[PDB]
Amino acid sequence: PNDVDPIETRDWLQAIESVIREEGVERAQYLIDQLLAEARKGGVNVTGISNYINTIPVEEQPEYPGNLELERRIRSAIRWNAIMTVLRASKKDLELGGHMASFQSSATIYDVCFNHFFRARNEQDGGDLVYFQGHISPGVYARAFLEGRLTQEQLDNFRQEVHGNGLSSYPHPKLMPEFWQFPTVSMGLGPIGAIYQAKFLKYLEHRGLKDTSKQTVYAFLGDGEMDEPESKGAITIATREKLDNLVFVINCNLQRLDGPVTGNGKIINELEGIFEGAGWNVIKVMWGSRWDELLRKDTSGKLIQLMNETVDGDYQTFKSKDGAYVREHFFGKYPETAALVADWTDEQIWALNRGGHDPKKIYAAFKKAQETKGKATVILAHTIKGYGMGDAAIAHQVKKMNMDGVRHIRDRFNVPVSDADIEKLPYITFPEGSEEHTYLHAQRQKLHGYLPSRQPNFTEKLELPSLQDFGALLEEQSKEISTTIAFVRALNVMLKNKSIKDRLVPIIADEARTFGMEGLFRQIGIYSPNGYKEDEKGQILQEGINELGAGCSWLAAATSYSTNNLPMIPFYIYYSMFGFQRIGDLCWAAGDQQARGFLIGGTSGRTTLNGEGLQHEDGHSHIQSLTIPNCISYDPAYAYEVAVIMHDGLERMYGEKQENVYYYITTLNENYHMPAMPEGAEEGIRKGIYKLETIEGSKGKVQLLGSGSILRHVREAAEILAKDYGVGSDVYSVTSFTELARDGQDCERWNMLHPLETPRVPYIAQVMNDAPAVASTDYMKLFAEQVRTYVPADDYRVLGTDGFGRSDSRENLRHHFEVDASYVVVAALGELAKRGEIDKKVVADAIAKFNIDADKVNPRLA
Amino acid sequence: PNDVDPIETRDWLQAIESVIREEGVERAQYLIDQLLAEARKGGVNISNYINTIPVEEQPEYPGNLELERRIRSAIRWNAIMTVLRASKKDLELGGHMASFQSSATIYDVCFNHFFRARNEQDGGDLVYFQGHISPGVYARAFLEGRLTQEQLDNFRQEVHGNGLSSYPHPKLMPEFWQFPTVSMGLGPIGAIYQAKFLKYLEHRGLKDTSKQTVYAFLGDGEMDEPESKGAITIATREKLDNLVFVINCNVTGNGKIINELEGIFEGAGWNVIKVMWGSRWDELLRKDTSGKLIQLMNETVDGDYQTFKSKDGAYVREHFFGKYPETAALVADWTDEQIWALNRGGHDPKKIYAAFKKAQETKGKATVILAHTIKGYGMGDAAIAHQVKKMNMDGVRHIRDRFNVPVSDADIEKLPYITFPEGSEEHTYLHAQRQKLHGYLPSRQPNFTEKLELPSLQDFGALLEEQSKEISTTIAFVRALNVMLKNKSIKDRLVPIIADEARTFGMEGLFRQIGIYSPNGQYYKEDEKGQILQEGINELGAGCSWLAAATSYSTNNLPMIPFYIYYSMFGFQRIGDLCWAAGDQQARGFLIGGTSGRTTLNGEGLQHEDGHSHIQSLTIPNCISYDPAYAYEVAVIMHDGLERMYGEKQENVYYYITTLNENYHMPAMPEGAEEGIRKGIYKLETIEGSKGKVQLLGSGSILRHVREAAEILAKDYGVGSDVYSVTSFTELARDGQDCERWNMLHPLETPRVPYIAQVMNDAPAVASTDYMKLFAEQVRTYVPADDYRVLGTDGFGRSDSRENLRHHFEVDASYVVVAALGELAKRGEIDKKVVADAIAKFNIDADKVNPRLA
Amino acid sequence: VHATPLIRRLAREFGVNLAKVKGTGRKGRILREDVQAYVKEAIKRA
Repeated sequence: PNDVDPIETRDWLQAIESVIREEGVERAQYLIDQLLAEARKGGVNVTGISNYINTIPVEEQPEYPGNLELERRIRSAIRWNAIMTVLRASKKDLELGGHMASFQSSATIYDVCFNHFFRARNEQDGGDLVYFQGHISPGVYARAFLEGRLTQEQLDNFRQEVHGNGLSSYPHPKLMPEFWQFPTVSMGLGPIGAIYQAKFLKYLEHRGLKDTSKQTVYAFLGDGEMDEPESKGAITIATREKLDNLVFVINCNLQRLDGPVTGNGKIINELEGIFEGAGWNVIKVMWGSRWDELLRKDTSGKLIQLMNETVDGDYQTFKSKDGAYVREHFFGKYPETAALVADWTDEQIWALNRGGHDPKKIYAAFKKAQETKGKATVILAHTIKGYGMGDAAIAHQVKKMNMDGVRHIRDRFNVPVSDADIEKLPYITFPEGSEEHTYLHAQRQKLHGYLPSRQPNFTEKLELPSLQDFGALLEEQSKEISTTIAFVRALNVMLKNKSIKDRLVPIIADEARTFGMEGLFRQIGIYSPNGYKEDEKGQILQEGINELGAGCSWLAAATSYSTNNLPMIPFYIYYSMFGFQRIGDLCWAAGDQQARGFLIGGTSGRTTLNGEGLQHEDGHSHIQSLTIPNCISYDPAYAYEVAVIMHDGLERMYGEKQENVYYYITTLNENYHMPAMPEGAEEGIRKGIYKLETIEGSKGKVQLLGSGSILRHVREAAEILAKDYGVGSDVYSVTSFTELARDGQDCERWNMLHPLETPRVPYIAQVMNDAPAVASTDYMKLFAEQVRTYVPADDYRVLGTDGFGRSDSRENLRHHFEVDASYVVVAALGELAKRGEIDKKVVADAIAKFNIDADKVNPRLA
Repeated sequence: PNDVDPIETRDWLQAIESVIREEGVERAQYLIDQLLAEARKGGVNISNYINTIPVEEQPEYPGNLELERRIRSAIRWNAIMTVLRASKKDLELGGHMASFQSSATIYDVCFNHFFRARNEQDGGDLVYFQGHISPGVYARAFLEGRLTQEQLDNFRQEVHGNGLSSYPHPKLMPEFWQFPTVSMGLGPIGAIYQAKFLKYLEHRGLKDTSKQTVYAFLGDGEMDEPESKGAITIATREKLDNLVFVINCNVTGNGKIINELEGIFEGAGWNVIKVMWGSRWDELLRKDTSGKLIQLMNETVDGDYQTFKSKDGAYVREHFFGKYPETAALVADWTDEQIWALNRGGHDPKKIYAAFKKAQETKGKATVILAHTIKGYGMGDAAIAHQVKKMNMDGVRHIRDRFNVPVSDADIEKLPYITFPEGSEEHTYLHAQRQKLHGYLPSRQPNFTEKLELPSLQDFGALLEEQSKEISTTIAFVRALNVMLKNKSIKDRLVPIIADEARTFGMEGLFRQIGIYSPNGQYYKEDEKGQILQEGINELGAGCSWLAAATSYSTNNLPMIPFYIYYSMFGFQRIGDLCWAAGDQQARGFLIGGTSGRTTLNGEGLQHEDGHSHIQSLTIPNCISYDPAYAYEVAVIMHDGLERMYGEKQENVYYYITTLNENYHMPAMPEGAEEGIRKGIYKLETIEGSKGKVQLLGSGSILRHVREAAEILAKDYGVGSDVYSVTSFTELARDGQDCERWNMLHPLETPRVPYIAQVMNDAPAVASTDYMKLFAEQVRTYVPADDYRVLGTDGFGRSDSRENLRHHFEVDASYVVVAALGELAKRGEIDKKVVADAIAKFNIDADKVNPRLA
Repeated sequence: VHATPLIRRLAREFGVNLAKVKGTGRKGRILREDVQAYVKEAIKRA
């Protein structure tokens, strides 16, 4: 059934509409409240889905300010050059790729925006921040080419960028650092990124750092992309934070890449339902003007009813057929709707357009979004998949020398290309002095220039804190502290520097007590403009149990140097396990977006977060973080190491070097003795390794390597080897095994490519010697094993925390994962026994002495 | 002065009355919702802050409320005792108390009257317990006699085998826990696709799962995770009336989180049940004719409700009921203690029961229960239970008093556990309720009982032979599926899962053959009997369908073999935490990383070119990763995986196979290569050469380029070689790590030799893959050669031809040749000029920026 | 056409087209008396 009686519904809905034509809105509200009060003999509820028609009626539609015929001519050239770019790439037969159908359905939506809404980077701000659909990139390139920002040479090298004279497949700032700004091709990451970008712009205004009030964040999405949990999972935040600077544009062509989104249902109703329930302003751009009279003149309301009941499947079927089909299967459903088009021709019925193809309907939506205050607006634009392409959407028949598809597109959009020149696949340009060239540039000049464009560096000079400004952290600690305590103290040092104090963006994902951040809460405050020192001037961003949301706030802050020419230094602290494992794709996009900030993997190490177990004990985030080329990962053991690493990071990224790199520092929740910094250790700390101590021993020599919480255990093992076994050692603090492996890989790559020159020696091979070595970390064996090739010793035994975590004491976990002092000693003696320096019985005896179960299951399999 | 126009309003009010005669209430609601949507466009404008189910429609509580409070008070006490005893150890063990205190009554009503344990017909109800309430589950299991005092005393001390996990971890407690939920947001989305999978099993006619219910227990704070609400429209689309979300609302400052949740869930098409107030409010609510109490309840916000939970009865009378004369009159006759006793819905078993019963009855949509509770209920001012270490005990004293616990003042310092003896009213009742509900919950079956007659390796036959035409390892994968779709025993157990793009993986063939699962009523099959799961642009949703299928062998004693194919880049990188939870849940299935390799998905660029998923996959202890180069390798790996997981071995492991979109010559399987393929490496060929000898290693799409370099080295330089196909660098590194661990711990014994060191020799070696250098470098320690040069695709991907990306990422035949000659020149076997001439000859820019930095 | 949902329901029961009757209500609203006057005049057409 699903309707019961739709004629009674028409009477009720026609009664409140007529009440609004009787000095309503105020009278309408009084009647609705008295109606709902009388629902005492019944029930009450929130879904509320409106009719399958335009939100903005013609009566309330603004006058279109542009020259529609000139705009149509410019748009056809953009359409043509976009198709030409992709077809020319296809002709190469190199499996390059590229989309055409996607931009064809949304071309008019982007066009209205470029001609009348998108603000480019200007003097006051970085303009509008547009999250373009990745797949419509040939459409952006085609417009940029007409604007004279891209050459024909670049279009001809679309998706051929290795040799530097080409264009990226999708928005990738790392590859095109002066053109693209926001990565969006990994679906779901654009909508959530845009939500926290809009929130960050409000933060900059409330904190009095930049007037961002004239900036709008546009997130252009497809209906299929909305299935990503990230796409709608954070939409209530826009309502909470009153983000009236955010606009979601959902292109509903009722399809994805393998058929429709919801055939048996109506994806536009699903989206309207959830977004309206989430407190957003929903604007549906359903039908074009060719439908306006039919709707106005229909007293029966049968057309609206027919429109409401027809599902996505039927609408897809309809646009795959002809006018004769629509007359029978759409309008033919009722005598009232059949009578409406009884005198219409099949061609006349087929001409009826979808809202997302009508500039007048599109403009009205973007204008009402611009006017809406207190909430974000979602624009649901109804378009046709592969619009004006004539079924073959198979237009790669050009390889078969078939231009019947190219001819149709030329005809459909009245493109000024002759039948003879069509095989050449030519680009169209508007010359200086033409109506189109003038108009194209005049509209963009009014809107402060060209979009997209990117500034790779910030203009101001920050007077950063010196290493000596961290002073106290470089000295021995009076009491036992952790590397997380060291991190918070380094923040306090930076919060004293006049130049960067108000630029620091500490971000926390709920649990602040765990990271001892509660001190900073009363000092700098928690940003809370809507709902203690929780106000709009608050500096800390508390994002709750939402790692992805916090990562998106971090990304907005870490790229503020480029987006708004306002360097912001973010510090996102969270449980290390829920970093790269949970928000990994965002960390890759952060690399692409050239993020410059700090990720702090708190409560790290498999054995250190001892009682939490399997889904919290992190012994592998460093294996995930090393996959990102511009991420610099450290695992410091001491407080002074934290200070040196944080200072260097700050200098590299926000100093004059302006290095497009971001930092990852794992910090701990365990307290132990924090010694003073050895004289001259600064270079070694930054590079990844330095000799801490040399312990004397007459019975043999070993090298012992450690990092994080496990270093003090390797150091303990060094004392045992010396006292009980007379084995001397070189003890090394490895601040970064990853940076040492990268340095090694670089030297060996160079040595391979320069056979006629003296080989370069990796930094680890410069610091270390030939003596048998043992390495132990709180991370899986591969973390320490990755430097093997570059370690100058014959034997290099690695101990690590491979296997699933479990709940126990730090002592029991360190014995289980075989990384404590007892296992470091047995590993060291074992090497010397192989070398014949000590008896095999000494190693045997040590296993028994240290209560080591030689036949327990491999911790990886446990 | 009143208002304007009285008649018009008389017409409007009487017309809604004449709607309740034309079968209103449901018809009246449909008219009000469509009038409200049309009002929005004009510029006008959630239910009342009261219980959804009025007393009038509330069922009679079937349980013995006094006996139940006695049993619940012992569960509460033993939960607090477990955590406090662990805290006394001062080993930073951890554990929560406040979380279970606020939700204890919600779980109690369920355990006494709703949760079905594993039974004759099905696996029972599938409960996603909040991770933090685990001491509450253990405390009940102890009273049930399923856990010993020794186990409780070893809470969060499980290394030595006589203890309990911090949270629900099936890998650690494989006969107790079933679904991991600690990692917030993964429980609600996991539960949505679990409920969907149970419907799939019924429609496919494999198991009657109709009497099963998926319960996802969540906190209001956890709802902030994008994964928690990001897939809630799927429950409406798929009509999941077998799914119940229980949100404990004890987050939004000025606003009301209960209204935010109701708004979005109602807009998403869910049935929302609010459990706001307890039975004591009913006298006041029913006597109030003015509707001022409902108005007062509505205008009072979240912030003001936790202010009235930290005062006294005299305050409430004045700053709530004293707000209006009508509400002040309601409690005019009440004492301050009587006013203070007014309870929240989530603490009243009568209201809780009514919600779970109405959920059970609701059809066509999922139900969400919003339960209003008090954070740190009955704990007084400790919300600071650290005072036991200071020896205060006044907090423990308070909870003993609050819940009338039978523990003396003297015995309170001993922190004793409470038990109900055999024969007692409580012991009888506790067990009787569970026996009626088919036994104890949670419990897990680690293995399936049936014997599957799996396809032999010879059944894959044609894939083991040379291919007539050039094909890809993705084509090889789809052909292996077709071999399994011919086996009578497992054909209908296969669960092919696709995350939208089917054309890209050539799955459109299977669409006609086995169909696409679509449970609703609308060339190929797209009906309720459809076998393929199409999940759209939703990797996490597809991963959650994979997880439910991969654990069906345990949950329903119905082995289901899933094959989830997607763009390799959006696997471990995008759904990584789910792959960890899958490992924990003992998932047994196949993850197929399609369109893999940094240089092979050539035109897509930076966010698609995957040269590192194998570095992410190797972090999961029970995930077996392969990167096959040939079609026969795919067949041998897929057959072995099937045999290991769904054969009688029943290995709790899951597979990860990267497949390619590039076509090339696929040779026949060498005789006896089966062991080598499975283990990770095998010698393909030995090419003769009098001027020197090298070893060349390759995997995936780059192997054929390594093979091309072996021909160049032999023809142009007279350098012979041992060519090796490395099917798994990870399994070879793990094997090496295992042998060296053993050798370390057995110093009196002859050392064990890693399998790679058994297959390979001492000749200088070169390795090249489509993945970053660490993928091949990870076996360094175990490679028996002096020199082992590794080539890889380190650095961000970009758009170009496969030829140009293979030169850029320095992994093609020319870079393998230059790497090989360079080793021999160092050994003095060839002149240094030969290497320098090769660099020029092969157009290699020796001074171009490192691809990692490019 | 402006009328209450009561008058709109009354017009559908008696087969009265509210576009063919003039409203003398508050803001030109079609009242019960207006529909009565329209039915009375239509009966005279016999």
